[PDB]
Amino acid sequence: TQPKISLSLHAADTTIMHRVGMTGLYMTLKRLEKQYPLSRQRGGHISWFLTADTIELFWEGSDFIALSWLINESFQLDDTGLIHLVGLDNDRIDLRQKIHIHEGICGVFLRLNKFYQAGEIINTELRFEEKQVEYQYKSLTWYAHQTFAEKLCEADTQQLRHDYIQ
DNA sequence: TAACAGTGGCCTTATTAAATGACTTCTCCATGATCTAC
Repeated sequence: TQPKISLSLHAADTTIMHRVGMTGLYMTLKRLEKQYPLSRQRGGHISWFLTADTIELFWEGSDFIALSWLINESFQLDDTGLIHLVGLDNDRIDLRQKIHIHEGICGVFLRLNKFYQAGEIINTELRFEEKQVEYQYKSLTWYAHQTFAEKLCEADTQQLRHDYIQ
Protein backbone atom coordinates (compact mmCIF):
# COMPACT_ATOMS: atom_id res chain seq x y z
CA THR A 1 0.00 0.00 0.00
CA GLN A 2 1.21 3.49 0.91
CA PRO A 3 4.23 3.56 3.25
CA LYS A 4 3.49 5.52 6.41
CA ILE A 5 7.16 6.52 6.78
CA SER A 6 9.49 6.90 3.80
CA LEU A 7 13.18 7.76 4.17
CA SER A 8 15.75 8.19 1.41
CA LEU A 9 19.40 9.17 1.18
CA HIS A 10 18.59 11.24 -1.92
CA ALA A 11 16.27 13.62 -0.07
CA ALA A 12 17.53 17.18 -0.48
CA ASP A 13 16.57 18.39 3.02
CA THR A 14 18.71 15.90 4.98
CA THR A 15 22.01 16.64 6.70
CA ILE A 16 24.77 14.19 7.62
CA MET A 17 23.16 13.34 10.96
CA HIS A 18 19.87 12.50 9.25
CA ARG A 19 21.60 10.06 6.88
CA VAL A 20 23.53 8.46 9.74
CA GLY A 21 20.20 8.05 11.50
CA MET A 22 18.64 6.34 8.50
CA THR A 23 21.66 4.04 8.38
CA GLY A 24 21.19 3.16 12.04
CA LEU A 25 17.50 2.51 11.44
CA TYR A 26 18.43 0.31 8.47
CA MET A 27 20.79 -1.78 10.59
CA THR A 28 18.22 -2.04 13.39
CA LEU A 29 15.53 -3.12 10.93
CA LYS A 30 17.81 -5.78 9.43
CA ARG A 31 18.56 -7.18 12.89
CA LEU A 32 14.88 -7.08 13.88
CA GLU A 33 13.83 -8.84 10.67
CA LYS A 34 16.37 -11.53 11.49
CA GLN A 35 14.91 -11.73 15.01
CA TYR A 36 11.24 -11.58 13.92
CA PRO A 37 10.92 -13.24 10.49
CA LEU A 38 7.12 -12.91 10.34
CA SER A 39 5.34 -9.56 10.35
CA ARG A 40 2.58 -11.05 12.50
CA GLN A 41 5.06 -11.48 15.36
CA ARG A 42 5.88 -7.77 15.30
CA GLY A 43 3.46 -5.51 17.15
CA GLY A 44 1.03 -3.71 14.88
CA HIS A 45 2.03 -5.91 11.92
CA ILE A 46 4.83 -3.46 11.16
CA SER A 47 6.76 -4.38 8.01
CA TRP A 48 9.53 -2.66 6.08
CA PHE A 49 11.03 -2.65 2.59
CA LEU A 50 14.76 -1.85 2.65
CA THR A 51 16.75 -0.91 -0.44
CA ALA A 52 20.27 0.41 -0.96
CA ASP A 53 19.24 4.01 -0.26
CA THR A 54 15.58 3.92 0.79
CA ILE A 55 13.61 2.84 3.87
CA GLU A 56 9.83 2.39 3.81
CA LEU A 57 7.73 1.36 6.81
CA PHE A 58 4.23 -0.14 6.66
CA TRP A 59 1.99 -0.92 9.62
CA GLU A 60 -1.68 -1.37 10.48
CA GLY A 61 -3.83 -0.02 13.28
CA SER A 62 -2.72 2.76 15.59
CA ASP A 63 0.56 4.45 14.71
CA PHE A 64 1.48 4.78 18.38
CA ILE A 65 1.39 1.03 19.02
CA ALA A 66 3.60 0.16 16.05
CA LEU A 67 6.06 2.98 16.72
CA SER A 68 6.23 2.05 20.41
CA TRP A 69 6.91 -1.58 19.54
CA LEU A 70 9.64 -0.66 17.05
CA ILE A 71 11.32 1.83 19.38
CA ASN A 72 11.11 -0.40 22.47
CA GLU A 73 12.59 -3.33 20.55
CA SER A 74 15.29 -1.08 19.06
CA PHE A 75 16.51 0.41 22.36
CA GLN A 76 16.74 -2.03 25.26
CA LEU A 77 18.44 -2.52 28.61
CA ASP A 78 19.95 -5.84 29.66
CA ASP A 79 19.85 -7.21 33.21
CA THR A 80 23.09 -5.43 34.16
CA GLY A 81 21.61 -2.08 33.09
CA LEU A 82 23.76 -1.46 30.01
CA ILE A 83 22.42 0.15 26.85
CA HIS A 84 21.46 -2.69 24.50
CA LEU A 85 21.04 -1.52 20.89
CA VAL A 86 19.69 -4.40 18.82
CA GLY A 87 21.10 -2.74 15.71
CA LEU A 88 24.51 -3.98 16.85
CA ASP A 89 25.37 -7.67 17.10
CA ASN A 90 25.37 -7.83 20.90
CA ASP A 91 26.12 -11.55 21.24
CA ARG A 92 29.29 -11.14 19.17
CA ILE A 93 30.52 -8.08 21.09
CA ASP A 94 32.19 -8.68 24.45
CA LEU A 95 31.27 -7.11 27.79
CA ARG A 96 34.10 -4.56 27.85
CA GLN A 97 33.23 -3.10 24.45
CA LYS A 98 29.55 -3.03 25.41
CA ILE A 99 30.49 -1.04 28.51
CA HIS A 100 32.61 1.26 26.35
CA ILE A 101 29.72 1.92 23.96
CA HIS A 102 27.28 2.44 26.84
CA GLU A 103 29.61 4.92 28.55
CA GLY A 104 30.17 6.80 25.29
CA ILE A 105 26.44 7.09 24.63
CA CYS A 106 25.78 8.19 28.21
CA GLY A 107 28.55 10.78 28.02
CA VAL A 108 27.73 12.19 24.57
CA PHE A 109 24.01 11.77 23.85
CA LEU A 110 22.55 11.31 27.35
CA ARG A 111 24.60 14.10 28.94
CA LEU A 112 21.61 15.20 31.03
CA ASN A 113 19.81 13.49 33.89
CA LYS A 114 16.57 14.79 32.35
CA PHE A 115 16.93 12.08 29.68
CA TYR A 116 17.98 9.07 31.78
CA GLN A 117 17.22 7.57 35.19
CA ALA A 118 20.34 6.12 36.78
CA GLY A 119 20.45 2.86 38.71
CA GLU A 120 23.13 1.56 41.02
CA ILE A 121 26.85 1.65 40.22
CA ILE A 122 27.33 -1.96 39.10
CA ASN A 123 30.83 -3.31 39.73
CA THR A 124 32.12 -6.32 37.79
CA GLU A 125 35.51 -8.00 38.21
CA LEU A 126 36.60 -9.67 34.96
CA ARG A 127 39.90 -11.53 35.12
CA PHE A 128 42.60 -10.36 32.71
CA GLU A 129 46.11 -11.86 32.64
CA GLU A 130 45.51 -13.58 35.99
CA LYS A 131 44.26 -10.29 37.47
CA GLN A 132 40.68 -9.30 38.28
CA VAL A 133 39.99 -5.64 37.45
CA GLU A 134 36.77 -4.05 38.73
CA TYR A 135 34.91 -2.10 36.06
CA GLN A 136 32.50 0.41 37.60
CA TYR A 137 29.80 1.83 35.33
CA LYS A 138 26.53 3.63 36.01
CA SER A 139 23.64 1.33 35.15
CA LEU A 140 20.44 2.81 33.75
CA THR A 141 16.74 2.11 34.18
CA TRP A 142 15.37 4.32 31.37
CA TYR A 143 16.56 6.69 28.66
CA ALA A 144 14.68 9.02 26.34
CA HIS A 145 15.36 6.89 23.26
CA GLN A 146 13.15 4.17 24.77
CA THR A 147 10.05 6.35 25.18
CA PHE A 148 10.43 8.87 22.35
CA ALA A 149 7.47 7.12 20.68
CA GLU A 150 5.17 9.23 22.86
CA LYS A 151 6.79 12.40 21.50
CA LEU A 152 6.50 11.05 17.95
CA CYS A 153 2.72 10.58 18.15
CA GLU A 154 -0.22 12.75 19.17
CA ALA A 155 -1.46 12.45 22.74
CA ASP A 156 -5.18 12.09 21.97
CA THR A 157 -5.54 10.50 18.52
CA GLN A 158 -2.38 8.38 19.02
CA GLN A 159 -1.28 9.01 15.44
CA LEU A 160 1.84 10.35 13.75
CA ARG A 161 2.10 14.12 14.07
CA HIS A 162 1.52 16.20 10.94
CA ASP A 163 3.65 19.10 12.21
CA TYR A 164 7.26 19.59 13.27
CA ILE A 165 8.58 18.22 16.56
CA GLN A 166 10.83 20.40 18.70
C1' DT B 1 127.43 37.57 -13.10
C1' DA B 2 125.39 31.89 -9.09
C1' DA B 3 122.96 28.69 -5.87
C1' DC B 4 120.43 27.67 -2.32
C1' DA B 5 114.77 29.68 0.16
C1' DG B 6 115.53 23.87 5.71
C1' DT B 7 116.65 19.31 6.52
C1' DG B 8 112.75 16.18 11.90
C1' DG B 9 109.20 15.12 15.03
C1' DC B 10 105.05 15.87 17.49
C1' DC B 11 99.36 18.88 16.62
C1' DT B 12 97.20 16.83 23.66
C1' DT B 13 97.40 13.47 27.17
C1' DA B 14 92.07 12.84 31.95
C1' DT B 15 87.55 14.04 33.31
C1' DT B 16 83.03 15.44 34.18
C1' DA B 17 78.45 16.96 30.18
C1' DA B 18 74.03 18.55 35.39
C1' DA B 19 72.50 18.50 39.96
C1' DT B 20 65.37 20.14 42.08
C1' DG B 21 60.72 21.25 41.74
C1' DA B 22 56.83 22.91 39.93
C1' DC B 23 53.66 20.45 33.80
C1' DT B 24 47.49 25.66 35.86
C1' DT B 25 44.29 27.85 39.09
C1' DC B 26 38.03 29.75 38.37
C1' DT B 27 33.95 30.42 35.67
C1' DC B 28 30.59 30.69 32.07
C1' DC B 29 25.50 23.75 32.19
C1' DA B 30 21.21 22.48 29.58
C1' DT B 31 16.68 21.23 30.04
C1' DG B 32 12.42 19.99 31.73
C1' DA B 33 9.16 19.73 35.91
C1' DT B 34 7.11 22.81 38.81
C1' DC B 35 5.74 27.54 41.02
C1' DT B 36 3.60 31.23 40.18
C1' DA B 37 1.38 35.36 38.35
C1' DC B 38 -1.95 37.15 34.98
